[PDB]
Amino acid sequence: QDLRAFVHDSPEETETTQRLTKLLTNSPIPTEELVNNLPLFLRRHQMTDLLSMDALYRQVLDVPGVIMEFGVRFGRHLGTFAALRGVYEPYNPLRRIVGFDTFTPGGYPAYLKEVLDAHECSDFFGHVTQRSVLVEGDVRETVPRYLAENPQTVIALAYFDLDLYEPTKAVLEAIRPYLTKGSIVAFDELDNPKWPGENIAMRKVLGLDHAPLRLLPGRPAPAYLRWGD
Amino acid sequence: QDLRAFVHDSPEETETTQRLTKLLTNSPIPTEELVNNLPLFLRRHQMTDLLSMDALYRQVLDVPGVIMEFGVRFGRHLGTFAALRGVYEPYNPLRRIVGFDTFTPGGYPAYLKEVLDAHECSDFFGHVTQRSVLVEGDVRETVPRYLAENPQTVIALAYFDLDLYEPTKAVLEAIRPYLTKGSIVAFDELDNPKWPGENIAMRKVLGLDHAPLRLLPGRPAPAYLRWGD
Amino acid sequence: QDLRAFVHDSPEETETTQRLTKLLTNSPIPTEELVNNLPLFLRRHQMTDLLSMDALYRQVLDVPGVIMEFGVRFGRHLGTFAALRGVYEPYNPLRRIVGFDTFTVPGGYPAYLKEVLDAHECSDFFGHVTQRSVLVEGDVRETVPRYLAENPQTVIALAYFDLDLYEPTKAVLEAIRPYLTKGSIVAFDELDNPKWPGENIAMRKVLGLDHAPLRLLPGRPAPAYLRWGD
Amino acid sequence: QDLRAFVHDSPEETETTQRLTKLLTNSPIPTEELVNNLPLFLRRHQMTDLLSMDALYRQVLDVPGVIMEFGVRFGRHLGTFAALRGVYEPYNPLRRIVGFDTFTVPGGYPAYLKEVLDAHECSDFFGHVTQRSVLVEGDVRETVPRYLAENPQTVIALAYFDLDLYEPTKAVLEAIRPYLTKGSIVAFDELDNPKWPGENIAMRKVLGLDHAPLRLLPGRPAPAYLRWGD
Amino acid sequence: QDLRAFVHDSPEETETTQRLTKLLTNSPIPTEELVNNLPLFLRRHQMTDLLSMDALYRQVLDVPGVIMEFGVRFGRHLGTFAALRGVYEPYNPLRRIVGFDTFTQGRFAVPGGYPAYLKEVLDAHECSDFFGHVTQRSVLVEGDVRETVPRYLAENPQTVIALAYFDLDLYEPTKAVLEAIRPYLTKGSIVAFDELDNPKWPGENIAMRKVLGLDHAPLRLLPGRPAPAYLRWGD
Amino acid sequence: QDLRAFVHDSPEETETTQRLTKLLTNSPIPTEELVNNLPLFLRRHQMTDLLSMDALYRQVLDVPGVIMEFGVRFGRHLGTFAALRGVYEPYNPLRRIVGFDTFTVPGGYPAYLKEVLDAHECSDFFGHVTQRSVLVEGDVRETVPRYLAENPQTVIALAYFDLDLYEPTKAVLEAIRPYLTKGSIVAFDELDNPKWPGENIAMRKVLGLDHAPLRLLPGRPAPAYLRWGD
Amino acid sequence: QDLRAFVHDSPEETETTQRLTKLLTNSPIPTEELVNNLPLFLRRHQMTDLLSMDALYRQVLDVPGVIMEFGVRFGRHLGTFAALRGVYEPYNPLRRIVGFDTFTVPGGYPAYLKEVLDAHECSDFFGHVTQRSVLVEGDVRETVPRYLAENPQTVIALAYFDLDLYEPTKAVLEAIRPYLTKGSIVAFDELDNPKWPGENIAMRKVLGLDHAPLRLLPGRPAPAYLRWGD
Repeated sequence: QDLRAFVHDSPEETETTQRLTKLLTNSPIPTEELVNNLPLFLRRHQMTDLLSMDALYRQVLDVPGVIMEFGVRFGRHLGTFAALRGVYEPYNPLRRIVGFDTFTPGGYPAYLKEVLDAHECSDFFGHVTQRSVLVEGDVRETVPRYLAENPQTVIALAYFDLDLYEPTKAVLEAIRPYLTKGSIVAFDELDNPKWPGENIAMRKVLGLDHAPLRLLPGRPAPAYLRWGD
Repeated sequence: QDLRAFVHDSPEETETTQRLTKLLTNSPIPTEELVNNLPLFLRRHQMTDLLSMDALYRQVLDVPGVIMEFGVRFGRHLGTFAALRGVYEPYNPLRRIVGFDTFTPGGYPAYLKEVLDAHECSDFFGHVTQRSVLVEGDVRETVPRYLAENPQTVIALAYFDLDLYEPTKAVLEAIRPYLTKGSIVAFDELDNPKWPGENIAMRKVLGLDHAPLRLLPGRPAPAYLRWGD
Repeated sequence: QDLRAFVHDSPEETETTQRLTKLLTNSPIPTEELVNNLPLFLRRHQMTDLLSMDALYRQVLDVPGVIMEFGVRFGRHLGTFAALRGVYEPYNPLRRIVGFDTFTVPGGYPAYLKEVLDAHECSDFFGHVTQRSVLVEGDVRETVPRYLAENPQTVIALAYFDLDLYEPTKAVLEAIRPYLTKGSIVAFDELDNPKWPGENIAMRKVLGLDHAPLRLLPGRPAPAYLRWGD
Repeated sequence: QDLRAFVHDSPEETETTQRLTKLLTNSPIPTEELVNNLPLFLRRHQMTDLLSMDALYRQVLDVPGVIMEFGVRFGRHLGTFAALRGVYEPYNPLRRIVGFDTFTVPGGYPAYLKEVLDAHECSDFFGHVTQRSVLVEGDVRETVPRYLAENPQTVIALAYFDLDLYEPTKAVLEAIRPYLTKGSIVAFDELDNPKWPGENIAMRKVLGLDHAPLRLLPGRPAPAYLRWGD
Repeated sequence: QDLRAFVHDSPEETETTQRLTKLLTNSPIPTEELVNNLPLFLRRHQMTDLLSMDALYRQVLDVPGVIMEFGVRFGRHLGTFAALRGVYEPYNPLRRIVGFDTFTQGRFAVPGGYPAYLKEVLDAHECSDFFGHVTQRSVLVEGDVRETVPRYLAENPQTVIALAYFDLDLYEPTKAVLEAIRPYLTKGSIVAFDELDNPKWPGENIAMRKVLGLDHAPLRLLPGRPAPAYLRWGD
Repeated sequence: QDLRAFVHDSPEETETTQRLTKLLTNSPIPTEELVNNLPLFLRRHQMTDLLSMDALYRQVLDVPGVIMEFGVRFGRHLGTFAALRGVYEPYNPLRRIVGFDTFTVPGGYPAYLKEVLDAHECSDFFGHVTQRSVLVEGDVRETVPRYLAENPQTVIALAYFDLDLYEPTKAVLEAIRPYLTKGSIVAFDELDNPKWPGENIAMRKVLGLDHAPLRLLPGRPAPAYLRWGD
Repeated sequence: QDLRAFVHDSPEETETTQRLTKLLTNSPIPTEELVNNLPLFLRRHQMTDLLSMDALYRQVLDVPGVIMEFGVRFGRHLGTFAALRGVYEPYNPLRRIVGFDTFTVPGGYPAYLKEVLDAHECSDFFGHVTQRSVLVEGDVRETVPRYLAENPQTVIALAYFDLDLYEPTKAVLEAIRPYLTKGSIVAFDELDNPKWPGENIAMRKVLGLDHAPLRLLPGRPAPAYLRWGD
């Protein structure tokens, strides 16, 4: 197997990343102004991800329910969604953001919860708790349990970043009764040769023509569908 | 004069900013992954600014010419534009980004140029130089000089953050022959009680009904117009 | 359980509400002019409810039939619908407004609410036609089927659910279904609210959440509403 | 039963109607010019009905077939359709207008109504083609199936139901179905009216209220109409 | 059989083709500049084919997956797709281009056969792609599609097919490939045919009617052009 | 001056160009089939120019008149226009293509280019009409006014500027203006290019950059084009 | 001068025309059915002209006034307009068709052409109103101003120019201008044709080519037409 046939960073993309890291860590900007200048260090590749999450969020502003991410890494998308919920939905305390991951750095979920709490403390409904929830464990156990604990659930946006067949299949099967027509289901690596399990699960549970799978033009991921279309 | 009648941060907005600063500077994320997770620390207020710059940029993707910012602070908008030019215009080496400021930390323009060079080194046209330019000095001298040196100039997007009457007036007068119908002219504080000089200049040079001034809904700034409309 | 995870008023929202109450009841406006100035006392949160009911009504102006609310509280929505019917439908005497509740509020509250609705109706263009507002007291599991049996002409243009609980919500969904047309609106006051999961459980039991497209009016957590047949 | 809960004329609507009757029948307008000034005497309520029939007709200008009215009263809609066919379709001799009624009106009323329709048709571009207006006298349960058997070329573009009762509405809905296309309009004069529930009972029996989207013309309680196949 | 009832070149079309060939190979343009002036030699008929492929590509820019061509001739469409992928998708390394064919100077046989030359062509486009460091973004598969297409899909379970272009002529291969690709299409994928309604090659139509039916989805032309005939899956 | 601030080819773009040149000229494709496979050798950068010329042409299909190019290099755009005219306009013998250049390329290059254009034209539906392609050799400051004086029927649908310099660009803009209609396209190959500022200086002198809306095809630095009168 | 640079028929177009002439004049179709089968003999080129006139007429169906043709040849367009007026406007007796020509055609040709137009009009819905088709014989420089003086009610909805020459085109453009409204169509048969530059010279003299947007119907070299006021 030729590893070069998998997506990987060019030398220039690596150079850009390393330079921006160094300029962030050794910045003459006053430390208390760094979080007012983060776009200085946000290169094309990561800007694109932010714009894509914005695009998905904007498609469910007229859909009830919660946002769920299955596979969260360090929380990039969860921070994005917390900020965007401020931009678009000051008066919606029911738009819960739920992140599922095994999380295996230690004690990282506690840090990430501190980050999400910091966004939430200036929300208009910051007095309502449990608007951001991190669920630690294997999704084959935690997603059914979360849903059993939350029979009020409607899912407006479901973001899949699980990579593997068995967990992707189990979660697709579990979330289906909580979707409405217009709910968005999005995949981080549906058609990526490195991680074929997501496609295999999609074909097993639903079929690739169950609904129209779409790209945001110019961007290889995410692939996303509108339920019922 | 009651200073509370000017826009200022709420205690919660300050708390969010301070918390996110601390979580950025004391982060368990591996240092070389911070620039892959900047949305964790990008609160609503600053996300909104990014989305607004994206919106303005998207309105000039079918307009020739350069992007100019008059008054640049630490360069937040210049970094944003450098990344967005990657997202939208890999094959446009003529979309120069020009920032004008007195810049008065010392040697800061050199740092900011290092930042912009770091984005540019993975651009498709990264071999073409002078696609990002910082012009140091008073805009009443530097903007006419830049234009005299660049008679090829068309201005697609002009962003005003000068605050004061005399420099805003001088730059509006200087850039006018380089605009086309469809060029965007945007103001950071047109209708803000703290900085009335921008409005006074706009009314002197053009008139507030010269073209339709618009907001992005929900956002008090920028105010922007499409030339010729 | 943490009660802070349920929606509740901020201290600032409570303060606004208490202040506006005091200014309404201690007003230098002449008594006979208060009802010409009620927006002085209509705060954001309640203004939003009004605009939402107007948006739902405007979606059924080309749909025949009646408006039903299942769970009416003090009658806020029924008064809204009575005024909007005047705004949009002076010539439609068949747009009946039917409110169902146990009314368990002061005793004799239904008679007061009926007097309020009659006061709107006496200046309607069709104010001489009776029974254009109906309050039905009792358990919706009996009263909604009984109302429909008594009214076989029924078509339902707008059905608004504020019943909270599984059994009543399930029984009413099942009963109203033969009286909906494609384009009828079915709306829910607390479909996705952790405090009252029975509404969702009943919707998933009877129809399923993807039976039709559930929507929000952007920026507002409720109502959630669907257009039948879409 | 409270008869004021059925739609009925206000005193003012009665006054307008009686005054306009007097002014029509005692007019200083020369006799031969009265039929050039009928809008003087066409009040809101009746103008609304005319505008509604025009709206329904305009929706079937690109649909083949005939117009049928089941229950015709004195013929108001048939005259309306005869004139509108002149406005919109001078070159379409296949747009037959067929009215079905028992005519149980003065005696010999159908012959009068036929004289009226012939008077419109004698200035039609295709006035030399006969049987473009047909009055079919009898119980629709017998006459509509017989008409369709005699006319196997039939396509129905617009079907207007004003039969009031369950058994005839059901029988005619069942008989006309094979002659509709997608886009044909089916319209009801009293689908949701408390006075005449049989029309609704029949619609629910034969098709279901959500078989197709039932619509109003906004602001008007009737007709309720659907586009076949939507 | 009257062979004039099959589509063939007019004398004037032949004349144009022969003249432009002469002017291409005997040109005062410096040889190193010819690839900057190819439109001088690209006549209407061939320009039309290029515009048609651009129209099909533009319809799948918001559809995930790969581009496949079944029956590739000298590779005209594969080169077009490689250039167009540059135009529209610099940042999409997952848009693989896969050409299937049996592949069965001027006088010396090419070592490795025509596929070795055509791979050289596609490599030449890819070395200036923004994602030119990711390999296997263009793939040629030699052999009988009845075997090679199922094998390729078995080997590539991540596949989604955004654009499937059929130029196989015959019933049995067209039927087999239609059957194999179906689980990999989404609603909005484009399936296109080079000779669906062509008297010379009825097997393509026979296979379409057998597997799907001509009214499975709406078959369309680009107006004014007899081919391709194409459908949007699920419409 | 830093020559790196002017647009120039990356090493990878040079490599692609050289490789495709070698594969074109050492091809196992039969000689008489090369012109059926030129897209094998048409790289991104040149494909983009073709799609841009097609987009401009498609915007003048409902505009009368001719196509003019001022500065033609080896004739790339003229060949493109000749093929596109076949694609879109088999029945329009009045869509003349006029190329103006000094032709200072090998000597006798205009005769070769004319032979190329004639080869396209001999299979056009109107190939029997002559002078549908015209090459005008000389200084545009004399030749464009002379062409227009000789051709008072002229309407200009598309004017494409690739003259680089101030004086020729200014003279041609001034000359063509009476032959444009609202909707004519005026396009520039290097309006905002630091290497050739005279084009911009001339546009600002004659018309001004806001005389009409200058546009890009998104993602492409050139051409910049305006629709006259907008 | 190279006469092959003017538009002219190909050998194949001549062959089609001559063959269809023979088949029209030696047809086994019964004589009285020939005028029911004329499309058998209506080739592409002439069909295109008919479709163009239909397109221009359809653009003025919501514009008051008359149709004028300046230069009428044997009357092809006048017959086309007479038929299209039947298709689209049975109830508009004010849509006069006026043809201006010197008729310098066989002798007495205008009387023949009038018989043809009367033959269309005798089956028009308003066939009893005379002077709905008018042929005005003479030099347009005299006849058009005289016609307008005799007809101060004139509004011009569509003006079709086929005069070829500068002086008559200029004079008629100047005379008709006060009778156009915004939306009136002005159309030219040879505005950009090298054979007849005088039409363009006149347009540039009186109005300028950018006075309004000149358009083609795509794929057709003529007519070129503008919507007044755009």
